[PDB]
Amino acid sequence: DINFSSLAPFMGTWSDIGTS
Amino acid sequence: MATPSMLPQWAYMHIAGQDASEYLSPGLVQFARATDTYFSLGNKFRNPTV
Amino acid sequence: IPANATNVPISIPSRNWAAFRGWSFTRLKTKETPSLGSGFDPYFVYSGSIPYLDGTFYLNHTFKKVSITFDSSVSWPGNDRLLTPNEFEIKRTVDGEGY
Amino acid sequence: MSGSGSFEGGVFSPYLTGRLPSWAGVRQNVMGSTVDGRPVQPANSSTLTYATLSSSSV
Repeated sequence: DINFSSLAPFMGTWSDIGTS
Repeated sequence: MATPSMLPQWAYMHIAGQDASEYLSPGLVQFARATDTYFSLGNKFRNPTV
Repeated sequence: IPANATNVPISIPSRNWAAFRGWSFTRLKTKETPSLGSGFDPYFVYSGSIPYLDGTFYLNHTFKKVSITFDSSVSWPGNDRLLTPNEFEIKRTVDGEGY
Repeated sequence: MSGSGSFEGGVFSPYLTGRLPSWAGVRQNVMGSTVDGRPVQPANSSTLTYATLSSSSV
């Protein structure tokens, strides 16, 4: 076997309300 | 199989536990989604798979 | 270990296994690396491809068997998983059972 | 170094023996040659080293 897994999480390429 | 007496070996973080997209603070989840096309942040977190 | 086939003893002590995954193995040849963290050694040899720091391997076909056990009386591929169950073979010279 | 000098073994050290796979296919004589159809017969263990990867005959 082998390991190491990682995971990532309308028009116009962005819009967000991501803050603390 | 998995039975009591296995707690001292356990304390596992990013080997087992909740997925990468749920560990994070909820605001950094949003930021990451919007910007992952010019600026990755997917490989900066390790996703446990059990 | 130097010169001739078969088995000689050990058993090894103490504690810790958990979150263990496979075993992977290949045969190398004592070549370029004298050891890491050193330089200009009399242990330094050759200059060709290093199969230890490159994904090259070429002696990965010189194996007859590779018994893996535990404890000293537990055989890990046990439960009759295989048709020769007490060892994994890799090549069989002279086959009469059609395995 | 050298091998002749001072210190010599004792009567000590238990060696514990492992699971150990079975081994068989025994046959020997001092006027024979381990002839099981051929004197050099490749297959694991005993006698003296092989170097041939002989496989099934017709």
